[PDB]
Order: sequence, then structure tokens, then C-alpha cells
Amino acid sequence: CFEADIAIPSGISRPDAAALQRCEGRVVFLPTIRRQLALADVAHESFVSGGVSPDTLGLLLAYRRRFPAVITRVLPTRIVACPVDLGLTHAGTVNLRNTSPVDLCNGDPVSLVPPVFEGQATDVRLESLDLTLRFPVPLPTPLAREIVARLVARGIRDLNPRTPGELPDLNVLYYNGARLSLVADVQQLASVNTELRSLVLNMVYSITEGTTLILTLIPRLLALSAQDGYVNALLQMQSVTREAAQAPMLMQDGERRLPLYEALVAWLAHAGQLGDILALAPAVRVCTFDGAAVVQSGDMAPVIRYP
Amino acid sequence: VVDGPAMLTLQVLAHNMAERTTALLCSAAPDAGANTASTANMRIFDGAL
Repeated sequence: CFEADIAIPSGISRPDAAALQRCEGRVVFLPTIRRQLALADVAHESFVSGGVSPDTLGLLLAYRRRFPAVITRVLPTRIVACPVDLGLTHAGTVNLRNTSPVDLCNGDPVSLVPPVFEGQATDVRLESLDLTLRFPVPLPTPLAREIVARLVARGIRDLNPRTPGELPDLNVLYYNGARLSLVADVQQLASVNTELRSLVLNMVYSITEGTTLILTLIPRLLALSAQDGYVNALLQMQSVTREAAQAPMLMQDGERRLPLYEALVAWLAHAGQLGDILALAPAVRVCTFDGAAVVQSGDMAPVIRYP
Repeated sequence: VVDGPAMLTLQVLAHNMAERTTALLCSAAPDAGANTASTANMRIFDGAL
């Protein structure tokens, strides 16, 4: 585990000692690797920057440059945390707590998302030690990648107004059913802006010279549309692909460079990496020993290493 | 019972007339709504004079 401890610094509200008991299996973001550390850098008051608190995109950027840690065992003197970034060498598969409305799967990669849900705030309050605690919500990673694209684009609509007030909310989610509504309260600009720029600048490099030949086959896409099932379902209705349909540009130097093969490389370099440069890295994977295929809300799932 | 000045006013035959009849054949396809890949080769002929 390469054991790391966090002590109980000063005093105890006597029911709130039991509040630390039911947080077993949650995640602490501690911005270090320590053998002992105070509880002051733990809470959300440390997540608050100079003067201002981060938004749910800034908390992504706040959870960027800190280190997650697993609650292992809860003492009245200390709390032993295992440093996820290094000390994931656990054949004992140190256990986590699922605090999420989604019943997951077996075999999901699990990445951490700030509490942004309408009813799972994960707000526990300490008044003897005046601190506020937001636990991250562990979620499956495609469902995690369906969230971060919404919240930045919702902040993309925070730059430009123009349109009438009835906008698509980006606030109805879909997992097999299960209509989810999240919170849209505040959108800090710099958390939107720096997230928007890497969405711009990576999509710059992901276009290359041999990429341009693929753009010719855009009318070839709709030729498969009215003659099969798979393509017509692949072609989305709310897509620009159905909108843009309504050429080599020769410039041929040398022609032994494999121009089409080189196109799919650098496209995958930056447009292939769009979930992980915006959000947190997944290192938690669902692995139950008993053959249980799903893990209930509130359960203690065994946790294995990087996916 | 048709008298004189009725068929006397058949004088107006010089203005409009018709020469002969002609079979019109202009076929069709299935609609937007049934036109699929197998039905794209389908034609339906319609004849009329």
C-alpha cells in the first residue's frame, strides 16, 4: 500500500465521528505523498482557490493537479489512505464505495467526477472542524465521457447568447432508461476557456495532409444510407453530416509517403485523445470475485489497477 | 328533336377541334416512403389515350 496516514487533528463532534465511519471506501484528494498530513488540505475549502470556488469544470481542473486516495481503515486517531497514483499494487484489491445512482456493470473502467448530480450532492458537514466535504462520484467511463462534453458545451453557450431562450438543456442523460438531470448554476469562464482551447488546439493537429482525401467521400456516406441498416443507424439525425451534403487538389509531391495511412495516425493523436485531456484519468476497474455481474448503489466493490 | 338553328350554329366547328388520339405512357417509381434498395429497380407503367 505504501501506507499514508491522515490524523484526526483537533476534536470531534460525537455523531460526526460516525459520519467518518460511513465514508469508508470513498476518495480523498490530497495534493501530496505524505507519511502524515493535516486534514486542512483535504476538504473543499482547499479546493476553493484564491477568493473563488471552482465550477464543476474548474473542479475537473482542480482534481487535475491533486492526488486521489482510498479510505482503507478508519481509526478515531487517524485515517489510513492508500496513494492511488503509486500504491495500487494490491492483489488484495483495496475496496471502494460506489456512491452513484447508476448500477454499473462488471468490467467497467471507473473514473472520478465531481458531484454535479441533482440529488447526490455527497455533502457532509463538520462544524467542530469547520470544513465542507464533496466526495467525487465514481462512474463508468463512457458515461463519464458523456458528461464532460455536455458541461463544456453548456459553457460554450455561456460565451454566446443570439438564439432564443429555449435552448437544448444538455441536462437529460440516457443509460438504458434512467432520465438524469444535473445542476446548471454557475459557469466560471477560465475553466471553460482553457478547456475550450485544448478542444480547439488538439483538433487543429488532428487534421493532416492526407486527411483531406477522406473529405471527398462525404457524399459516399449517404449512398450507404438508403440501402442498409447499420449505416443509417450510424448516421445521426442531429449531425452536420446530413447537413453538409447540400477534389484531390493534386499538389502531388513524391507520392511515396503513404498519405492516407499517415492521416489516421495524427488524427488519433489528438482527436483520439479527447476524453482524458479534458477529464481525469481512469485507473479504477470493476472486478468482483464472486461472479456478481453488477455492483449496487452503496456497495463495496473490489478495485483493480489501470485499464 | 334538334331544329335548324341549333345545328346551323355548328358553324363554330372551325374554331376548336381535335386531330386524333394518342396513347400516353409515362411510368413511375415507388414513392419517397417505399423506395428502398430492392424497390429502386421497380417501375409501374400507366397507359392512357
